[PDB]
Amino acid sequence: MQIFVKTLTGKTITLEVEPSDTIENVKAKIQDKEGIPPDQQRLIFAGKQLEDGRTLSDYNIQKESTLHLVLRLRG
Amino acid sequence: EPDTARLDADPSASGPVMEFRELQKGAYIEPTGAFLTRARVSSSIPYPARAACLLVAVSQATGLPTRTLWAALCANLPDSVLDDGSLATLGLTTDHFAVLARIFSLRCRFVSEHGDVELGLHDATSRFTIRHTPGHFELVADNF
Repeated sequence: MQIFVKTLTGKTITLEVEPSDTIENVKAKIQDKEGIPPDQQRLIFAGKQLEDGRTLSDYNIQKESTLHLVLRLRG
Repeated sequence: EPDTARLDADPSASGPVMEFRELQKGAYIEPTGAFLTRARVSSSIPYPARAACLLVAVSQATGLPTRTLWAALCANLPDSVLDDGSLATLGLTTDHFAVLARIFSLRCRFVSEHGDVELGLHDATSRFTIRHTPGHFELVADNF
């Protein structure tokens, strides 16, 4: 299936995923297209902070839904 | 859920795991404060001088003492979030800043090697810009 990822700038990215893809898998898919390492990736769905070890289905994240990508910086 | 588990294991934490956004409501600029945390009187983690470059930058832009900024974090975050095990090695995060913004009414545009992110409160009393490079925070005028 396909889901969308929307960045702070409003850009819309499209990923191909399966319901059992983990949030870590999603971050890797985003890295392939955006070049942002998973360390600097925070993903939000319906206001909830998604965690790496869970799957899209664990959050009931269904086809053609939108995730929100945000930078997390450390130093 | 590594974030939830690390908070549930924290002995300095109380209550259910929730986003800081919800634990301390305020005029957040989306998505400021959208990170999982738990409620705590005050942490005893001493001021991490060698790794407080984030607090130095905020201090320089606002005039708030660095140790005033730290005390605020120690009084509002559980030990697991103040020190995930890499406090001395990797320092502080934009989540720590989201807490300072809520307490002191700050807004900061972070300019990073991998894009920008704007965090803080809407009608903030202090507005500045901080630049991020791999492992470093530095106050700037308004880069890029």
